[PDB]
Amino acid sequence: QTIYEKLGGENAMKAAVPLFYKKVLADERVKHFFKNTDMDHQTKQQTDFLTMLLGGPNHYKGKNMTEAHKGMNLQNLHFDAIIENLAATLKELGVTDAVINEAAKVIEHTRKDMLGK
Ligand code: HEM
Repeated sequence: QTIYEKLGGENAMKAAVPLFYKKVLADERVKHFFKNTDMDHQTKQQTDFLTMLLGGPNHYKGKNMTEAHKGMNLQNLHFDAIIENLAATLKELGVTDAVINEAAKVIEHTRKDMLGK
């Protein structure tokens, strides 16, 4: 009963993160930020990161959220787009509103670490 397990665990996270990128990469608000990103690497990192954040195993070895988005000067509308695409991804995969809201509430604390950096 971590949020990770409530979402369905490792197989669920492995399905969720590439679907979240399919949506982010179609979203006019954000898709261009990933123009030059190795998407295989990014999907691995973000899988490790959300797995750690939502109380699964902690194997995340990448940058902190300020370092990861340094120099992007990201704006509030970009963060809303990301959270909205993650919520729609979890909804499409059959997660209840309550469990999505629990997830979003944890992720929301990162917003001040990545905006405007
Ligand atoms: C606010 C809008 C966001 C945008 C536009 C964005 C975009 C990006 C981009 C383009 C990179 C790759 C940088 C590179 O290839 O050099 C990246 C790295 C990453 N972002 Fe975001 N991101 C955003 C929000 C988030 C959120 C909400 C999270 C999770 C809470 C997150 C987690 C990560 C992680 C784990 C990395 C990888 C760091 C590493 O490779 O060491 N990002 N982000």
